[PDB]
Amino acid sequence: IMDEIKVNLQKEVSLEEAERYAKNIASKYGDGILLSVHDSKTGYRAPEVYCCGEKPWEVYACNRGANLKISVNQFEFYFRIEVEG
Amino acid sequence: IMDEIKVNLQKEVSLEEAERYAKNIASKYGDGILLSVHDSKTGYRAPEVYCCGEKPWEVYACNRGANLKISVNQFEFYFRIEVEG
Repeated sequence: IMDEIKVNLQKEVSLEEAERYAKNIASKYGDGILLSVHDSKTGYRAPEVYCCGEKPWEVYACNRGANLKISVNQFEFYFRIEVEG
Repeated sequence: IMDEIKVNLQKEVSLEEAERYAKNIASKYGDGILLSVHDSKTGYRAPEVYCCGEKPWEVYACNRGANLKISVNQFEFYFRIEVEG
């Protein structure tokens, strides 16, 4: 469980457009290290993790200290927000 | 129906804190004119519109050209985002 931001836009978005939207939001909180992405419409994920097993893109991100989930329509982006501290 | 951003934070937020969070997000898209606010925990709304009838704070905002709804935990903020166009 991490902080979450869910964006629902009336227009359709591409992966690139959604990522730009997500990175723009993340940037208000610090240095946004994008760890993983998932497309809930197509099943696509990055990095290439398949068959291992339940939501592997999320498990991957959480194991790398993900602390902010940003969804933009069908896309979910998992960030580690780094701060100067 | 307008574009929506829903923020779910692990920490508890005050009205002032939630408004600051919302205004900060809105600012990436243009000049954020805050039209109305509602607290879903207490029933509080601004401006002072009561008994008129279903979600009057939302009706008020929509009649003033609200185009972005930002929720921060229990709070909902309705903005008219103005652009230079």
